[PDB]
Amino acid sequence: TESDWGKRCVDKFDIIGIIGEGTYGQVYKAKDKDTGELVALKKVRLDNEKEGFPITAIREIKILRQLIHRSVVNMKEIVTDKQDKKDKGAFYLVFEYMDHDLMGLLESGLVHFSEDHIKSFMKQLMEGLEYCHKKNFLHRDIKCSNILLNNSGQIKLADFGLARLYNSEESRPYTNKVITLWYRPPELLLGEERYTPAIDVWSCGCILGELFTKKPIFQANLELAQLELISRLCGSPCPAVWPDVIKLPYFNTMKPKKQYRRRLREEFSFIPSAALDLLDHMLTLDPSKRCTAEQTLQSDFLKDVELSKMAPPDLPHWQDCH
Amino acid sequence: TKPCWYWDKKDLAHTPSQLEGLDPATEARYRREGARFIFDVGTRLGLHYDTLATGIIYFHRFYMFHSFKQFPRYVTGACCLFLAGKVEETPKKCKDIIKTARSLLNDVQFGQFGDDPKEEVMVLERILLQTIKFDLQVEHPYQFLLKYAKQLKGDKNKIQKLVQMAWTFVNDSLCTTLSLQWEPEIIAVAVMYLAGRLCKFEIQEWTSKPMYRRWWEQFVQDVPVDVLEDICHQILDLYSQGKQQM
Ligand SMILES: CN(C)C/C=C/C(=O)Nc1ccc(O[C@@H]2CCC[C@@H](Nc3ncc(Cl)c(-c4c[nH]c5ccccc45)n3)C2)cc1
Repeated sequence: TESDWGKRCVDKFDIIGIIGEGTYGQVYKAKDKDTGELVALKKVRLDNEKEGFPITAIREIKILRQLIHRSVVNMKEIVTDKQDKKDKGAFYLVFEYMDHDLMGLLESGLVHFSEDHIKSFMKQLMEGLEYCHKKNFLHRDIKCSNILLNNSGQIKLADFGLARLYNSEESRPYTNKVITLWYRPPELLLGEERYTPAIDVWSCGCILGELFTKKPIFQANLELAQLELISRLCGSPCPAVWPDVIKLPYFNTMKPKKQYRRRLREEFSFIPSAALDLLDHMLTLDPSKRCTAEQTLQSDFLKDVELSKMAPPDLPHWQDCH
Repeated sequence: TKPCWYWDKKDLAHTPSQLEGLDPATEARYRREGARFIFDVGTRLGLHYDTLATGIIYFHRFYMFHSFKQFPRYVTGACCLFLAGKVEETPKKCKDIIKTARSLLNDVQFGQFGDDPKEEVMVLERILLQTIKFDLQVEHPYQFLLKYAKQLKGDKNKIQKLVQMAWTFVNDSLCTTLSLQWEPEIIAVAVMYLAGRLCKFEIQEWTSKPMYRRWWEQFVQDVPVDVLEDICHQILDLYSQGKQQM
């Protein structure tokens, strides 16, 4: 019965070096002096905080202490600085140290995933995502930089800074701007606030399309130009394929330069057919017909994926610095 | 995985305040003044029932690990209400919690905050988060009082009177250490059993088993009537000495 967080001090970890710029504070890599397990520390500074402990971190803790899954990043414990009241010091969130993220391995140009690499990766990403949606949680930042991958071949969702609950009984309003523009679905680009968990399925659809292209499918800087690029591939939104597209605030405002036809299977034919089937069902403009997380696990491209009989990828062991 | 946030009746007699010499009667008074301080300061600020109870639960849990002789209660009560506001998505500025605290405490009581009251509450947020082990999510008996009473079919006026009187009993149970003793589900069931006796209502006559006397066994599981009698006795003790009106 030692699940008491906040008491253990940070000196029990030997900091090796910074690994990135976090939301609240810098993120450090360290090894545990008691178990030798490499970890990562998310610093949460309190001194000179207008409202004290950041409320954004309070939300992440409330959620992480409810998400126990192989594919969801797990928070081991929370350690503090050296104390001794009337002293200043920060808190540190402890996570298991993943070796790589997705956005890096594809930019690295040194990696390339076969069809069995992608099947097992998407498999873990969808199973962990179905576990979150069933718990009535919405991740709102799914992207390449938020998909961590260790050298074992195990995929994990990364950070839930923008996660929230979801009332499945009765629809209630939520926050609009949430996801990075490259992975944001159309309904968010048109100003929907009563959106469903379908906003993640879209962002995951770009992850699948990015594994076969090594480059984001949609790359724009403004929401209007983003809707232009999406329509050029998925087709233009209109009531024929989306009965409620007329109800969106920016519908008539953000009209594509043309009325495009869906040529998705045309530009992505080098992809296997089963993967193209799942890609098509994940990039359907109408969220009411967009497949749920469970329906992707039932597709032909992932139904028979056995994770135990999977070979580890050709992942580099030489992390590019340190 | 999850910490245990419940104590025996013997565990509640050896609190850190009991060890440092404070008597049980005075500690019982320190918890009432603290709970009702959080309640009033939150009411004047427009906070609702799920936020006030969460802060009061942090207050009762805090003094399970620390003594009143080391931490002023009104200071901790303000820090608990300040945290619960951010935990329950209804945050109130630290400046507003102080401006409301001085309008409710006299010079002696507000003297607990010192020269810089805001700075004395910000620092206590560090130890409060460590004392509760970053276990922010808390359920309360109010939500269960509603759901349990909603499945009751019968006299509309009688059922409604049963709920509102039990609602006050839950407002009072926060003044005791019941939250430190039983799950909120058992507290919501207990206040209904107590309200049913004072109102002379046959609660089983409004369920699916009118012949089954233990009407509650369809809401919670494995709770003998003796446990309910214990919660009722502790709640009625607040009403002793004319401390409140029924
Ligand atoms: C050429 N070149 C470009 C130059 C050299 C540069 C560089 O890169 N350096 C470095 C970087 C980075 C690093 O790292 C790696 C990456 C990938 C993934 C990872 N993993 C992981 N694990 C765990 C955890 Cl917790 C995590 C997280 C979550 N979140 C966050 C936030 C922030 C940060 C973090 C993080 N992650 C590992 C390390 C090192």
